[PDB]
This record gives sequence, C-alpha cells and structure tokens, in this order.
Amino acid sequence: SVKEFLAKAKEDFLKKWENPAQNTAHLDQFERIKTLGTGSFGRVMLVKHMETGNHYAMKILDKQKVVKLKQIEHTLNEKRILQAVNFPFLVKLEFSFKDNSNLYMVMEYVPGGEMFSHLRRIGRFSEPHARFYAAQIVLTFEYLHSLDLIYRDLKPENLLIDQQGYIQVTDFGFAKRVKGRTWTLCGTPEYLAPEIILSKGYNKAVDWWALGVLIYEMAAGYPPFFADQPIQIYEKIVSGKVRFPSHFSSDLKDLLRNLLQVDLTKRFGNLKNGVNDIKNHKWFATTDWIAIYQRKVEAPFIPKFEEEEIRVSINEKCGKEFSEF
Repeated sequence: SVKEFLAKAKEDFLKKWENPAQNTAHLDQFERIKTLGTGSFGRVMLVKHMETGNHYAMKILDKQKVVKLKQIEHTLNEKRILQAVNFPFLVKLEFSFKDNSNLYMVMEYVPGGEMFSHLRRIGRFSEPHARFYAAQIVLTFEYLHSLDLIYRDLKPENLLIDQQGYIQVTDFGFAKRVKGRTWTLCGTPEYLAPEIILSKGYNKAVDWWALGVLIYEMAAGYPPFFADQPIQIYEKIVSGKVRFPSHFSSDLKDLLRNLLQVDLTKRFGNLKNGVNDIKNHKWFATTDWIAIYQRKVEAPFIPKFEEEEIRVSINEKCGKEFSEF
C-alpha cells in the first residue's frame, strides 16, 4: 500500500510536472500584512488571500535581480518542482504568478527558523530528537526518489523547523528530475558523496549519503568531514574513514557506517529494498513512521519566532527569460 500510495503520488506529480500551472493568482487578490524579511531577490510578506481568508508567505522576486544574479534556471526549476509535488515535509507552493516586475511564490506560512541556527544554539540534538527529524527526511526522500527526483542540496540551512516542531525541506533550486545518472557538481562540500567529488557520475544515493552527514551533524553538533580548505574536506570524504563522538549509541554508529558508505553496492538506500533498509534499521526501531507522516507525534522542540509599496513597472521586464514561470 506504500507502493500504491507512491504510484498515485507519481501520477499526480507527472500531470503537474508536464503541464505546470501558471498565474494561479494575482497580486490584487492579496492583503499585505507584514514584511517578514528581505531576501536576495526581494521581500517575503505575510499576506491574506482576500477571497478565502487563508494566510500565506508571499515571496517577491525582482526579475531583473534574478537575471543579474544568474539565478533564472534555479528559480524556474524550483518553481516547476514545487507546483508539482505534495508531501507533509516539503515547503508548499500554494500559488504563483508574475507581473511586469516580479515573480511571486505564495508559500504556506511556516514561521520557525532554519536548522543550522537552531543546531548552533542548542549544541547538539539528543538521539531521539535527531531521529525524529531524520525520520521526516527519510519519508521525504522516499517520496522524491519515487518521482525520479534527486534533491542534492541536503544541508541544515535547507531544513526549516515549523511552528509544530516538524521539518520543512526548502530550496529546490538544485533538485533534478533524473532517470538514471547525472553529473553536475552542486551543493555544499561537507555534504557531498564521494562519487560527486570524483566526477564518476551519480544517482539518487547521493541524498542517502547526505542524510548520513546530516544525522551525524545533528547528533554530534558538527559534520563528520570538516576542514578549513575544501580540498581537505574532499580528501576526508573520499577516504571513507569516519570518526564518531564517544557518546554516539552503537545503533547510531552502525546506521551511519551504512549511510556514509563509499561503496554504492553497500550503501543504505541504494539497494534492492531501497529506503526500507533504513526504515528497518535498529536505530529507527522506536520510530512510528505512520504517526510521523500524519504529524501526530509531539515534537521534541517548538521554536520561538514601516511598510513600503510593491512598485509594479508599466513595462514588462525580462518577459522572455521567465516565459515558463
């Protein structure tokens, strides 16, 4: 039935992936409540859809700035992916549209902060706390991999902790729909699998390696392969040799040896049973997968967390570059 859940999820996905929804709202439909922050391409605003009452986080991206920063492909890709997927631990794109000046990504409003800064403050997560988060990433990758997506940007900064203490994976700029193998070097050095570094071509198992890195970092407070220079980071990754903190349970060490496995024919998540090798591992014995998916487990930690015009030019900017948006 997991099989049948995933098959239906793939049908929903392919439909939207092949014929992406465009201009599913317009700016005059939203009441502007508060600017939450200013990102690279423009502001993020709390808004309310005036026709329903639902509140959202609307990201505004100035098209000319996206072009200037050479982020057209990443922005288009992220949007195309986000409008086509649906899973409890993936940021939800509710509406998108564009006008003469801007692109708009109307996201579910999910206050809370990223995992990097939370981890820095807390120091390290206990093993139950780390397992709770890891379980959500496991289910999300099970979902994304079933759709032939490789996420390939897993790092703590890409994991929001929401108002319920659950994980939301954000930033699908690098994600690629890949049937088979691919070659592009992207992502943050610490989290890269050996086969990426050595330009061997790679598959979805790079996400399972990155999960290994994430779990270690969550539980240790620092990633397994670190150095001041990226070449020394690469050297460590390629060696395979991982040293564990002394407080790591025996079960955690074993899981991590199986995820941080250089040999692809032994790496958990890359074998005949796929994700189930990970889900059945002793470290996850106490994990109630269904309760996690249904958001019924109480989270170990609940985070605490002058208005200016949106000027729309009378001239369309960068129309052809963003045709697909």
